[PDB]
Amino acid sequence: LKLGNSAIVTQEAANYCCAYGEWPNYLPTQTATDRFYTLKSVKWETGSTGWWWKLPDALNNIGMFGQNVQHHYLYRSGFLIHVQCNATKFHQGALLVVAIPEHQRGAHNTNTSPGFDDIMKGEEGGTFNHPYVLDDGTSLACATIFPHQWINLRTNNSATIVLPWMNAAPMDFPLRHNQWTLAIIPVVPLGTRTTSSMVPITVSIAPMCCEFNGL
Amino acid sequence: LKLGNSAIVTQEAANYCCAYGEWPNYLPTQTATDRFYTLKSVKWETGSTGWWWKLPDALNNIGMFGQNVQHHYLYRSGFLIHVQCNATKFHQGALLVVAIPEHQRGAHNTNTSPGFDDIMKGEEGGTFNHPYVLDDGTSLACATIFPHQWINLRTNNSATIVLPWMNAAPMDFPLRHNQWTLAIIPVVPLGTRTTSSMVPITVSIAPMCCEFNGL
Amino acid sequence: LKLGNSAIVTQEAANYCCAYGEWPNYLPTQTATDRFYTLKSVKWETGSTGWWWKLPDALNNIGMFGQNVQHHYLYRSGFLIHVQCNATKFHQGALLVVAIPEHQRGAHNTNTSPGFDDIMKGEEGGTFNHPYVLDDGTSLACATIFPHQWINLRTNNSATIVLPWMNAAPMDFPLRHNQWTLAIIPVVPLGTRTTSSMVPITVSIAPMCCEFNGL
Amino acid sequence: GNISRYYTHWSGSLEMTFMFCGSFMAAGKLILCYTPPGGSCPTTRETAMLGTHIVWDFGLQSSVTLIIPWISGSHYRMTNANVGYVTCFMQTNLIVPSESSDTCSLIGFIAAKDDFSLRLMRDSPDIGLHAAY
Amino acid sequence: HGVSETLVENFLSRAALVSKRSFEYKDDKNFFKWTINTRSFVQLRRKLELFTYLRFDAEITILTTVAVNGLPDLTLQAMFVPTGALTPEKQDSFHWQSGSNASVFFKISDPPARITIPFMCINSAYSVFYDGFAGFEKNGLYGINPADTIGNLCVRIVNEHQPVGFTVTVRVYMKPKHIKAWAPRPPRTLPYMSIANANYKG
Amino acid sequence: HGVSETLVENFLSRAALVSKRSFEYKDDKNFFKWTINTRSFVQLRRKLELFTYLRFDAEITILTTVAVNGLPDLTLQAMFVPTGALTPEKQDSFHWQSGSNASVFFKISDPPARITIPFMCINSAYSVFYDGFAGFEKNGLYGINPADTIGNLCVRIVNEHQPVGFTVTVRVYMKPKHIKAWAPRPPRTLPYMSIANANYKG
Repeated sequence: LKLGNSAIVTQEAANYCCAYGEWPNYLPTQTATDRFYTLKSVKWETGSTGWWWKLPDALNNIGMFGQNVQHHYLYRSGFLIHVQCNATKFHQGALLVVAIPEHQRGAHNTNTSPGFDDIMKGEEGGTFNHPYVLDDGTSLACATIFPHQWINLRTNNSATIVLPWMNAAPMDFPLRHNQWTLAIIPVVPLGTRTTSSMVPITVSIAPMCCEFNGL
Repeated sequence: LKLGNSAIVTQEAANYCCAYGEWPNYLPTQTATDRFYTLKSVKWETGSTGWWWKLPDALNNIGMFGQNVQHHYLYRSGFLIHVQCNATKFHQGALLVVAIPEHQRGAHNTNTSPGFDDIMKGEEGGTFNHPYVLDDGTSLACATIFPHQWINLRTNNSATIVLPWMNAAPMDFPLRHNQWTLAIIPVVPLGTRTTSSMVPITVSIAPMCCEFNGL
Repeated sequence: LKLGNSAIVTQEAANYCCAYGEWPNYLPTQTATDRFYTLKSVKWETGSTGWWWKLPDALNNIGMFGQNVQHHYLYRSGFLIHVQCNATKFHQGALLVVAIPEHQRGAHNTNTSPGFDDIMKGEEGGTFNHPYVLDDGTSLACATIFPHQWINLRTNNSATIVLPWMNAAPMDFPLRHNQWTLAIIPVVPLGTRTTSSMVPITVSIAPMCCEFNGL
Repeated sequence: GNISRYYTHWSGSLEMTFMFCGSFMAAGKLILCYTPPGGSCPTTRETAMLGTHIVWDFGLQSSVTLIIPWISGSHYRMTNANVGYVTCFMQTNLIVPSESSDTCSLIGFIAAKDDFSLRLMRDSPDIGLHAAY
Repeated sequence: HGVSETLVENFLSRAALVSKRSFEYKDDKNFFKWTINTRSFVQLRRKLELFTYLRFDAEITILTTVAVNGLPDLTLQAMFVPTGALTPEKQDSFHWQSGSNASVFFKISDPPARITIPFMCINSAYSVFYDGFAGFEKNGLYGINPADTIGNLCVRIVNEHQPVGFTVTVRVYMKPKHIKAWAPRPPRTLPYMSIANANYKG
Repeated sequence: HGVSETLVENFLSRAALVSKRSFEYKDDKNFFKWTINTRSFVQLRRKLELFTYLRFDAEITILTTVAVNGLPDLTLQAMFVPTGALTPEKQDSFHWQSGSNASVFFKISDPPARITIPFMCINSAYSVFYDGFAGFEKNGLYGINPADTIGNLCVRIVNEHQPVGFTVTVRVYMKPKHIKAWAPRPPRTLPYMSIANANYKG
């Protein structure tokens, strides 16, 4: 976990997940963007429903990626996501760190589509309203059909998912279309005898193999 | 440029144009007609719209070609056209010397076809009324799809277009049907600080590979 | 003269000048900055005393060079300068396009040093007050000891000077210290019978072999 | 432009030739910049020289070809939107002698290159009778 | 690569409607006659006028619609009368039983009648444009080549007179095939003023 | 073994009803128009939304039912208007004789009209789900990919106006074929609220 001038000096570098068995390769203009972008940490509590970040919308205003997004016009990148959730041995809970291709959200109890402000949240990302249906009418129970990892705080504290290019098109618009949604849903809620248990979760997104067009 | 007892002793013998990549060959009765017929020079001014000559109508009353046209009955010839526009280094303007196959003209703002007198003009040729539509409803802008040359007075003063036999038939009636229209349209008008700038344009038409039938 | 996404499609690509017989090489972080930066054209008239541009001060706010100057902290670059002065065959005059290493200017008729505003002029550059002493007490007559070219409008219209790295240090501060001064002094003034003769001079500066440190 | 409106999806590289049609001794410099799709058209000569441009002295070179890179055409629609821009700014003044006309002209050309392609054929919206039965 | 869709064989061979005419049925005298050209509809006219010379075989499809002013099952004859032969002027003329004219006898209930007309010119291609005069004197018509006339498509109802009266709409669909094309031309930018000529209004 | 029945080619290629609409017949202005999508019926919608990307050719079967308000034998036209072309707005518009739109002319008495629409996207697959916006600004619609629009299927009665008035029910059966499928998704557990989006009530 050392990309660019960024580095994550963690410890328990457990197994990662190639999404759909695919590594990000270049398409046969290309150190600047290939670096970890550590987002702001979220506070996992006993009443947390979940967190999501859309890619590359979570990176379209950050650093050498967000400069190239707003200067170019086509992009093509994979992503290395490292989610790490640091807690003690007296915490408990399971997270489903799932990466969803083409997570078209739906709104709740209305026939109007979600707006631009409801979808494009940026570095803050969002929060699941109904995490049981994944906020799109499906199910959280079957969401392990997607590239996913588990963070059982009993067992492991980190999760790495390596995402390739998921598109029907060879390149794409970064400010229009999001291709991956990193979702972190607490399946088993957090617990230690203090009620105000507040375990932090840290998300680091390294865009691997960025290509661009149209400066 | 020396055919028959005629000769053009010009200087800047630049690149010529084989029309559609074809040289005039004989068809597998044939020095008399193969000579340059230098037409009367036209005066290019600031208000000129253009000039056209239909072939072989521009030659059907001139010399050993116009005798054989009015004595025979079928013809088959290519043409060597040399347009030369002599000016000083203080003149400006661009000509499109375009050779149009089967330039069926149209009349303007009427449903009646052009008459015999509107089409068969002879050695004098004609003048474009609406050169922007090429006097046939199309466009001057796309007229470089035809065999053409440019005369930018900044760059060159002459243009040579070598025309083969363009007909669906192997031979043809010269007094009935014209096959090529040499058109000279000033795209950029003429200019030098005198307002009465009057650059001459000289057209020389050598009928190459004339055959005849029916004396 | 084609560097980067820039190109100078001139014609009379005459002889260039390697300054002191040296070509810019890299020092044994490095397409983005290596491009021509065409400055605004100056108007050469009969009363012109001359123009100067300090390097890299003339480029410290322009493009991918001026971004890297204001983000990094050390630089090391050569320069390709192409001065072109387009006029007719009825103009006359000679320019001394001289590139001066370490042109420490002096002020006139005072003992106070030149200020920051008198030296760091930017893309506009400056104008010689006393071009005969080169605005530093020396002489214009002996200024051909520096890397120079002549533009006699009778003979040539352009001048190319290739500048290497001129410093006692291996790298340098771009916002503090200027290393080359491109100076264009009309030795023979401009002349054609109109008195308001206004020949343009175009300066294009391509920073060759840019290196940087300290992002 | 006309034969592409018989097809729905075009893709390929274009080329623009610009031809200067002033007098022989007319001198000057233009700056032909190319703006990629999605980027904004420049309004100043300084913004144009920061993009992909060419500094064309037409003092003796009266033709410049400008290769427009591979686009893919119908991939940029929400109605065709924006495919880019080719602008031109003055760099110098037009310098003519006193016997040449002080107004000179440019003409521009466009052809498609050999990687150009057209697919899904439709009808042309260009065309929309007097005088057989 | 992708070049096989802008082939001229693919650019031009589409079965476009070239003639739609209704005719009635009582005691063009109540039959269909159409001079086989291509200048009837301006969408097909402008595509073929991108070229100077064309050489194609035509593939005529005839689609008959009936509507009574309970639809009857009727036999139609569709006779191709080439240039040199004589067309009918009446529904019950003797030219409908020509031994040499290519007739086709079809029903309303059938699939549509399809025949292929060959390349019918005496020259090697049809002149789409003709910078010439048809007559040997000055009274000839400009833009008309006598070599390029295909012929006429004469369609009648074979059945004798019936008590009911109905309208027979005949849609003719021509697909050119084996297209060869020569010397491309600029597209027409102005509207057409007539089918006889290339006049233009502005 | 038995794995050849849960193949995605076998799982998805069934000729399901994708559109049933009646239209009347008097002096959608009395014709059929259907935007070729798959979200009309929730049984087929939920099967295709088990996937993220699909690449299929469609096989449209058109089944025409007539009932007069003694059944007549009528010609129908069924024209596929791809994305880029212009659809009819009237029964007697000029777009029904488009040379380039793929029309099919069929009768009531015939076997049902069957055509194959190819893979029509400008991308390599249809996005069943689109986490993006169609317009280049904030007013664009969410979940709509401009690349994925098949086109429209416009069906009319070719015949001119008749004395009797009847109802023409057009059943459209689409069998996807040559199905390739990518990245499977969880099945939808809640009912659909709209065809435009994935909203959910609970």
